Amino acid sequence: QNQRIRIRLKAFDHRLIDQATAEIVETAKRTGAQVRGPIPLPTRKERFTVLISPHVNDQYEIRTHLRLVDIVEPTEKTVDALMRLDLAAGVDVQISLG
Amino acid sequence: MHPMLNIAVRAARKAGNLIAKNYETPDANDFVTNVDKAAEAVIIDTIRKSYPQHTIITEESGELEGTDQDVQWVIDPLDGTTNFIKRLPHFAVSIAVRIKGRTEVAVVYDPMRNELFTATRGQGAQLNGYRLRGSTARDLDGTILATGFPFKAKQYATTYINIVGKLFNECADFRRTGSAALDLAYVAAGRVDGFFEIGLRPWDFAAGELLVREAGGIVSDFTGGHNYMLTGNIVAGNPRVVKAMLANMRDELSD
Amino acid sequence: AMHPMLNIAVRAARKAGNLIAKNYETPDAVEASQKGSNDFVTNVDKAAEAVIIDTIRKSYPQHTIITEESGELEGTDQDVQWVIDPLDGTTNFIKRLPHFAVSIAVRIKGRTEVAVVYDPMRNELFTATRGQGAQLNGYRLRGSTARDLDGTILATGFPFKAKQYATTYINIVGKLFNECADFRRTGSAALDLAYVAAGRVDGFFEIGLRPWDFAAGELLVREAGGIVSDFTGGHNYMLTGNIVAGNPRVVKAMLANMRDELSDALK
Amino acid sequence: EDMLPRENFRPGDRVRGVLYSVRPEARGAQLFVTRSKPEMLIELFRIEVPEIGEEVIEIKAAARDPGSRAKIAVKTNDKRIDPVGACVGMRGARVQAVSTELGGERIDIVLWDDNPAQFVINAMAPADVASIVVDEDKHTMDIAVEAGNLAQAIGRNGQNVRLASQLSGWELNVMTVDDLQAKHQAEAHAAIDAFTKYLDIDEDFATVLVEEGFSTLEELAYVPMKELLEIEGLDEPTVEALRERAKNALATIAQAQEESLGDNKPADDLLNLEGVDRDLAFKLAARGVCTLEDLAEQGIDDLADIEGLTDEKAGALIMAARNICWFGDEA
DNA sequence: GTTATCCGCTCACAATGCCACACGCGCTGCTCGG
RNA sequence: ACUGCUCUUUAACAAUUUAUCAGAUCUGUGUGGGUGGCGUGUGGC
Ligand SMILES: [Mg+2]
Ligand SMILES: [Mg+2]
Repeated sequence: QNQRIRIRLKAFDHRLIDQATAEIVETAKRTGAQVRGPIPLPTRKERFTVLISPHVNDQYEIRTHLRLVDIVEPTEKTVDALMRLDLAAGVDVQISLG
Repeated sequence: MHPMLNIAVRAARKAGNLIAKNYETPDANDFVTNVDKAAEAVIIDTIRKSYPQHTIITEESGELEGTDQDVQWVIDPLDGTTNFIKRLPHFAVSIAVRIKGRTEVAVVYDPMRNELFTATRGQGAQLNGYRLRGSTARDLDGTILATGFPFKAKQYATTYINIVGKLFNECADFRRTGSAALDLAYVAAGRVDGFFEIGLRPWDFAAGELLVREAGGIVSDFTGGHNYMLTGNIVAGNPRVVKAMLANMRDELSD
Repeated sequence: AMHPMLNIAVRAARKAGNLIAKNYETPDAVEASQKGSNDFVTNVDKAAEAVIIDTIRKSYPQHTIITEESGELEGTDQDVQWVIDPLDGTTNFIKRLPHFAVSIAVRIKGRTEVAVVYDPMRNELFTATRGQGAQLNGYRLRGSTARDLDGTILATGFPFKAKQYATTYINIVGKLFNECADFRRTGSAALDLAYVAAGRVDGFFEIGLRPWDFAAGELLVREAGGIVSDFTGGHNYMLTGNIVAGNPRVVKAMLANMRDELSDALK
Repeated sequence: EDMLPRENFRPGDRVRGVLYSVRPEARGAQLFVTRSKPEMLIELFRIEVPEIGEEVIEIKAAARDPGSRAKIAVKTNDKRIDPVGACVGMRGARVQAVSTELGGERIDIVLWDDNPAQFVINAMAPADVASIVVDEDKHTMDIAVEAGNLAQAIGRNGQNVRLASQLSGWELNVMTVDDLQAKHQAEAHAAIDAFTKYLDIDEDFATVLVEEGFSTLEELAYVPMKELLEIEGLDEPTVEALRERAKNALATIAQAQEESLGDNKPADDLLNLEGVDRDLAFKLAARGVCTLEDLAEQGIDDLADIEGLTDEKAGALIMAARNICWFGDEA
């Protein structure tokens, strides 16, 4: 079927990014899906600020990592295991299909 | 004092389960009398499992007497029936364990919100694990008064109206739910500061007065005495709001 | 299917209600911050408002929004307005009384188009969209079947912020109490209107209501078979804050009953 | 019970829960998922922290009061890592993630401890119990904080302790850590008055002789030279002057007896009232009424149990209180 | 001119009940649809 | 040829304010439930 099942993955954590990426590419290479590279684009600075009850009148810039992995073989069991096998929170999982 | 309350809350839970499970059926006062009688039946039959000798006082058949006249059990499986008639989810079972003319235990249970207020002398008034406190008010500014209208005794209404008028010029706002027992339970948990009502009947507020008293509050009749037990012209709350309200409401006495 | 704006609004309302409920169990953090004459605006109101606005901006960065707190935040497409009350009956919340709701309505070209109110405590979700009707968690809402004043239950709010009319109001109250069955006073005009839509109260009336409170209920009762009006049958209510609503016959009876007692200030 | 209390639901939305039982055979519902049982938390860390599940930081114990507070203690097997920097993570967000996922359910990531004393001590996440008295036969220990933070130690509705007792299994006791705590074990050496009033001139000489109790000084002071020869500092003129001071001390005990009977408050506003003798004053304060307003703060039911006070007498007395206070609305 | 008066014209509005039986009741070049 | 010479032994805490002695239901498959409106015409009485 269609090719560009391309998942970008932003986060501020690292090791769970590795866990999720490894699990995802596992599902890919196990379900017959021809996985492309994770290809982690350069880690980016991302601005925070303390938007809580502040100090009376604390990360503010973080290295958000980006894993831009691509899967080009959507079998049935691919989408099956994908929607089945879950991912940790704290990750931006804006994906693209095309 | 544990096992009395034990049977009390057991019957309360079963009655609430019945009431709710029934309330899940549609309709558009036959049904309410049906369910009231059924709840009273389950209540009393579960009671007779332990102490089938205490004298039960319902709200319908007077006083179902018994052979051990040391303990009376005031029962109302439904208060403010108007609610259950018109689907409004605000009604509670009210059980009161009284002895020698005075009350020792009290349990009000709202099935819908699954609230359950217990109360007993000394050991206090609990909400499923909370040492209740009543409100914190000391005045009639920024305060709430759980009111009540005579939907059977409208004659007082006029002077009652006057009270309301003056009360409105003093207090901050009003409430009205129809379940006098629930008004009492709310003043017990300080959800509303002061409570008052014109001509109530012991079967309803028996448990609620024990609640509000056990929560650090006090009750009274309209003229400060104690004939409320027979007159039901209740004024209840923590002494602060009770003074702040009586001082302005007694001067319009008609009962 | 479903109406889109309705869907995004109900998502916003779900998030807001969950936030309010989560904060409801820590009364040591939410304080009483008064704004006018006994209209508290706690920080939790601000947080819920911000959450709702954020959730909306995702799907409509161009729609002008209205809020009692932030006035009117203009949008690049101001033909459609989003009226919000993140909390109704702030007093009922500060007393930790578990009866309140968040209200979100969307007007198109001035005419109200969709409305939702959400009570988190009882977990009730009154939705309403013009041309499809009103629903309570999946049940249609045809209001009370009353056709007189006897046996009728009247929900109301008191002018506890416009106390000058108190007497007047109380006056009419007395008149009403001579014909109706019983009153109800809950403290949240949105939820009272909702109950009118659910027939749980045979009617409703109030004086001195902000334009950002009935906007989520007036459409509710309208698509709920009921009707609203000013204290005289006109439509200046949107400016007078004087509402009377209910099933049509009861509204007619109430208007014919109230027209005499009415102080000519509200007319 | 298996749901969270305030977790509103709606037909049409997806939710997460742990499959805690399967019943392929029973004549009804065959799948049982919960969200309240504590292991959920455990497994959710499995799905969140890339350390747990990799068997490096195992979850030892987790106690939970739903939607309110969940304590959790984990040990680490590799000294490379610790929970505060990885199990809490960066800026404490992973625990924040699972919190938000479970509906603001606040969590206490407490570093597991294997010393049962230090174990139950640390598991008190916000606290500082600087005075421990460990016992196993009853499982209870003096687990409390300095006076003032006792609320901060027990936490709201007992959570911050009700969980630890649930977590440690050892029953707990929270009374004090600075005051009122030596009373459990250092009670016969903590009476600062007499010992230091004798020590201020003894700080040049010596401490006092602890090898005898002498708390009940009367009999044990009538012991011969043996006790006085064995120890120094309690000289013969010292013992005699201190016997005069112990006359002062027994008179002090009698005077303290006298003082402990002073808060009854017989006032004109509380004595001359109708039906009130001085003994009615002593009875009304015998329940704890030290003013007149208090008398007006009880009903016949609550002013009861008095030794010789009926319902009509107390009734008219409440009436008098409410006249002098609430009927004329005066003071 | 006004002011009302009446008149020619226009238009609406009524047409026994039953029965029984019979017969019949979109189209057409746009729309869609693959 | 002709922008390119060490920066020096891995993530770096959110949790928080009376208070406690923890405080029976796991059933069914008895069953109702698995062509007309209008028009016109004819004829009859
Ligand atoms: Mg009743
Ligand atoms: Mg508002």
